[PDB]
Amino acid sequence: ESLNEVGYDDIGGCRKQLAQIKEMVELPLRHPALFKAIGVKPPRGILLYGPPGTGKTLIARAVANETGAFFFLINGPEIMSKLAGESESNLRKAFEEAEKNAPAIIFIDELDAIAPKREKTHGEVERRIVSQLLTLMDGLKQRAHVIVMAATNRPNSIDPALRRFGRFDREVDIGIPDATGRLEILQIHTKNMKLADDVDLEQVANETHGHVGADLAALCSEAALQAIRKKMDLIDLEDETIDAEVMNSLAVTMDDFRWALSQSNPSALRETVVEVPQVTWEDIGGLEDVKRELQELVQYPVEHPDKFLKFGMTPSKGVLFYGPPGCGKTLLAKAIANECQANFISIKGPELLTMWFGESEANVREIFDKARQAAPCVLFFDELDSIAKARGGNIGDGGGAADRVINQILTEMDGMSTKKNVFIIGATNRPDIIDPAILRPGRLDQLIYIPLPDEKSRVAILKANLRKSPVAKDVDLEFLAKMTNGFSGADLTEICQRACKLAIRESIESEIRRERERQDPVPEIRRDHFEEAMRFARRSVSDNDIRKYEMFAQT
Amino acid sequence: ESLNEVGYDDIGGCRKQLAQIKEMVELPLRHPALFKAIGVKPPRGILLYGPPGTGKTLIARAVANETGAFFFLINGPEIMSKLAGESESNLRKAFEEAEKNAPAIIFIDELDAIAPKREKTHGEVERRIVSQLLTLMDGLKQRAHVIVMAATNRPNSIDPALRRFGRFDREVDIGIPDATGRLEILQIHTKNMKLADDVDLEQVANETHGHVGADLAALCSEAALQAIRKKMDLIDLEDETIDAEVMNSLAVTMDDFRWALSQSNPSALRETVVEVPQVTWEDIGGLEDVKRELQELVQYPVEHPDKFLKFGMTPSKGVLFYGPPGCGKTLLAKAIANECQANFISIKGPELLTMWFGESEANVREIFDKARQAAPCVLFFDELDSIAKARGGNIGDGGGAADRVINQILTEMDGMSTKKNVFIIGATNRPDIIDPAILRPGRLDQLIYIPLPDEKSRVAILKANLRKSPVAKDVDLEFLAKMTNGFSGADLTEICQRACKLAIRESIESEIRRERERQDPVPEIRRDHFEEAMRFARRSVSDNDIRKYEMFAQT
Ligand SMILES: C[C@@H]1CN(C(=O)Cn2ncc(-c3cc(F)c(OCc4nnc(SC5CCCCC5)n4-c4cccnc4)cc3F)n2)C[C@H](C)O1
Ligand SMILES: C[C@@H]1CN(C(=O)Cn2ncc(-c3cc(F)c(OCc4nnc(SC5CCCCC5)n4-c4cccnc4)cc3F)n2)C[C@H](C)O1
Ligand SMILES: Nc1ncnc2c1ncn2[C@@H]1O[C@H](COP(=O)(O)OP(=O)(O)O)[C@@H](O)[C@H]1O
Ligand SMILES: Nc1ncnc2c1ncn2[C@@H]1O[C@H](COP(=O)(O)OP(=O)(O)O)[C@@H](O)[C@H]1O
Ligand SMILES: Nc1ncnc2c1ncn2[C@@H]1O[C@H](COP(=O)(O)OP(=O)(O)O)[C@@H](O)[C@H]1O
Ligand SMILES: Nc1ncnc2c1ncn2[C@@H]1O[C@H](COP(=O)(O)OP(=O)(O)O)[C@@H](O)[C@H]1O
Repeated sequence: ESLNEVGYDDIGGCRKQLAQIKEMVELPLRHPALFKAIGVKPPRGILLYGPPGTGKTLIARAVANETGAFFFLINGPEIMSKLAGESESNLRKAFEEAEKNAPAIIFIDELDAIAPKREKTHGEVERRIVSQLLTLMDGLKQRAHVIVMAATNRPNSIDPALRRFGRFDREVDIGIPDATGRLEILQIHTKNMKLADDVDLEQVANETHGHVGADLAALCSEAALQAIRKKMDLIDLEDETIDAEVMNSLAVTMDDFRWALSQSNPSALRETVVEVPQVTWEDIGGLEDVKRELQELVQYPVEHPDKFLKFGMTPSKGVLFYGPPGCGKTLLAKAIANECQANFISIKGPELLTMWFGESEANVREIFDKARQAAPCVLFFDELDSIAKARGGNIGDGGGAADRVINQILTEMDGMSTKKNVFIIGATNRPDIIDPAILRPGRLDQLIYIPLPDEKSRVAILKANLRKSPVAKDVDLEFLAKMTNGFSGADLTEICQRACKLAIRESIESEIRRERERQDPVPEIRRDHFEEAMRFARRSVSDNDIRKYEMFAQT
Repeated sequence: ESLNEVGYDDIGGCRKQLAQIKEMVELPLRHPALFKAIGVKPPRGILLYGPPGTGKTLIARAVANETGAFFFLINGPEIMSKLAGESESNLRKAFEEAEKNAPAIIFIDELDAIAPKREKTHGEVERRIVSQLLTLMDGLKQRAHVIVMAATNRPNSIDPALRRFGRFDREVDIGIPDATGRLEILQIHTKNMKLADDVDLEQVANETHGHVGADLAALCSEAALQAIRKKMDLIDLEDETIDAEVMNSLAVTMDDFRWALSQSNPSALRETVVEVPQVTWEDIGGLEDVKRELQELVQYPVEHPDKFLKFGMTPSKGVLFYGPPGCGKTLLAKAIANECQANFISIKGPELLTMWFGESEANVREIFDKARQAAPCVLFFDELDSIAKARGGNIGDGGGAADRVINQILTEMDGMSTKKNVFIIGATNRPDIIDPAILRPGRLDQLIYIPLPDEKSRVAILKANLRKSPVAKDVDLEFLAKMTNGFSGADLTEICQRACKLAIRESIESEIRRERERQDPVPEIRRDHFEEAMRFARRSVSDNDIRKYEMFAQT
């Protein structure tokens, strides 16, 4: 029991949301004698939600065991899997036992089974359970201490009748650990194990992009199992290989981790992921003027709210970055979030276009909701033009300047204009085609013209992109940028990448030669590799698009 | 019990509808001895409806406890959650007990559960309950006093068989508290609590736009809990921190309220909200001629109905404001409602276009119904052009001058021509593209040409928009407007906003400088800021659109 027990230390990598859950159900359970009636009624509707496997059960077990309670697990498909007439009996038994003990936490796991969407529970026998749960929750009002948590996979699957007020109304999120938190999950899941040095858990966490909770645990599991396999030749003692002699002389190495990290851990979950971006303004060369104009709207108004009130001005929410493709718009919108700690819930052009092509416009209403429950966040809708481009060309050419997605967005953004925590960044590459209504007061107002990087900006961005990689001495990333006068951002980066390719070849080539001669030559990128890469370099976004975007500078 | 009891004072912020409910079920319950047969049969079908959480249960408890009765709560999903054969037994038991006592109110909460739409209750066992309820209601006819209220989330979810006459036929609304009523809800929910001064509940209510009832209660709850948290360092006495010494020295501050107001109260409900607008004709500079022509049709005909009868003229319902984009059309239609107390149920262009793109034309029939139950109201359909614009350009270009939304509107408006309380204001920005049938007698008739603000109008509107904000002395908003001769409304406002931005920077900049020098400079907007803002100012709606709209002046 104690070997795999739970606590506030076992749960790791998700502290922002664990803080909310704790502070919700730790003060009214550790110090409930004040009863909260001196203040307000305590929470009674916690509805932890997240993708299958994120620590939802572990979080509840930690918040229960740590703050002494009477955790009574009511695993979802076990009250609905006990014939007819016994589901209600078991629910009432569990809740009456919970209230019998003064402190209590009732963790209804997989609430989608007990309480699905009401239009999907055709069977009436499965509907009596939902209604009984609703009435029992209503009866929990003013009952001693019956704080009840739920473990729905997604909050939209639960019956809305449960998600009202008095019932579940404290919907907290438990998102996918983006980075630097999944490393913590791996640390807690590996402290009992033996890491055989060279185990850069930081790199393992950085590589995993989508793995949630038990998936990272299974990654570590397969790493340990691969360590065992590599000794299988030494463990091949059919009788008694189980002896500790061939066991304790084992520990996971970097390659053992990698084998499962890349190949044998295909299981993963992909979706809109809230993430505190790692890129910083130091990583963005140039763009000083916009860097200043992007502080007047998201860092200064929040740092001095009183000044924006006495004078009187609704802060301009909804900057609409418009510039040549690949000019740091995404990098800028991630670095701003890095400055002011926030969640960069991005919605790229493919994700927006999938709803117009698939006619699934309702999903948009969830995106903003995901932003509503992840505040303070950013809503970098990238390539708003995509829907109109698919519809045709200039001025649509297949109808008007509207669509089935950016029209719903025009309503959700208006609704979110009340929320004073969520910025709505748009990054249309071609601005003369977006719906004009997304440029009106209240909605997206400010138009920051991310310019084509100027020569100084080219030098700065080339230096920034050549930071994590060796750059050598005579490379001279000063005149190298001067040869480029209209290159559009990424392309310059590509050049650098191309160099790091056109260079690495030589290295690895020499490497194989070092093998033939056996039967590192200037690792840093030399000017020869950069010249060879520039030999095939393209000025993406011809001057036509540059002057077209300048044509939108009139607005 | 008495601590959280209910009465006509506990319910607050919704008095217009509470008045109807009271007057319906207060005279036939407090003085029923006349039996109403001396007059007419009393109401027997109250069907309180509103978004989940608005005081629906509190309103019933107030109207029951205050006017002594026998409130017998029949919470929806508790008669349908008691096996088979006991639902009808419980309903009959409750109603027979209600009639046993002379006075009685039966508050069927969440009627959607007991009585859903008949096409969604596939299970027959859930259909016997609806039919039993219908028959029992029919038997309540001439029964002593069995006034029965319902708490459906939305009246369309209930079976129409219940909404007929003799059965539920007194469908009253309980809408989202718009403003100045939610402040009252907060006051009632905070009187027992301690507001630590500086708690501008007016501002808190003004900020919340969509919060309903229990959501504002939860806002206050989280404010109090945050006040407790801020003392957590002082409340950190694991043994006996519950002592009143560390409690009574607490009270909610402005920042504690704000933390939940902006960040930690994401829960909210958004929909078409009936609201008595706050903008007044004093806030609209210029537009005198239309201000007079907009009194001949909504204030004079209702102030002197007899004159419009003897002479003989159906008052022209359906003004169709047509002018350059952003020229006070919405402001005018809100100020008119502010003058004659009404409900400004607005339907913006995105909300109209969402039905054409989504092919959900039936929803229109609800909008007018929402207007029918919110009379006297206004129906400011903004940007009727939007649907045609999405369909193409001039004269449609993708077919005819019709559509799937403005065609249904052409029928609902004809049906509503009988209702002598609801004005139907249209605000198409481009008028040469709306369906011609919306310009015919009976339907929208009058065409008020909101003109491009003239120089005097520019001065007036600039002065009005610079009212809530400091304006200084030498700013001289007289020649400042003279430099603008074709600016279209909002743009001038934007200039002012731009100034209040281009000014505030300096202030906050000086502020941070005041910090560096430590290791307000002319707060009022100076002419320098206005000049800088005008340096980047655009004449929205070029003269082409002006002369195009003048081309529609021929009609
Ligand atoms: C009668 C009344 C009077 N009345 C007024 O007089 C006007 N008024 N009174 C108060 C404000 C106000 C509004 C804000 F929205 C705000 O922002 C705080 C904030 N917190 N976190 C972030 S995001 C942060 C940065 C990046 C994203 C992730 C983290 N922001 C932020 C900053 C800038 C823009 N958008 C959000 C602060 C404010 F003071 N306006 C109101 C009404 C018209 O009528
Ligand atoms: C044989 C018969 C003879 N016959 C007639 O001879 C003609 N006739 N007899 C009576 C009327 C009449 C009609 C009205 F519609 C009316 O309006 C009252 C009203 N109350 N509230 C508001 S809205 C108010 C303002 C803003 C919105 C929110 C609050 N209005 C209002 C005002 C102006 C326009 N629309 C509604 C008053 C009337 F007298 N016409 C009728 C028939 C053809 O055949
Ligand atoms: N955030 C986390 N921290 C530590 N362990 C986790 C986390 N998330 C998931 N796990 C691991 O995944 C397993 C199952 O957790 P989870 O799937 O969240 O609960 P449930 O299976 O009840 O949904 C546990 O054994 C736990 O060790
Ligand atoms: N300082 C910088 N300025 C501009 N671009 C940069 C900078 N640093 C890196 N980049 C590159 O610019 C690209 C930006 O692409 P992005 O603007 O997101 O494209 P899109 O706007 O089409 O989504 C990135 O792929 C990144 O590699
Ligand atoms: N108009 C209102 N005035 C005062 N309190 C309200 C109002 N609306 C909601 N509430 C609060 O919300 C809680 C639940 O009310 P409500 O949701 O309307 O009833 P029900 O939960 O039966 O639908 C109550 O405790 C009450 O204090
Ligand atoms: N007195 C006034 N006259 C004209 N416009 C004003 C006045 N006062 C404020 N405004 C501004 O004019 C705008 C009106 O926009 P609106 O006509 O609703 O646009 P649309 O017609 O496209 O819906 C508002 O945003 C408001 O800020």
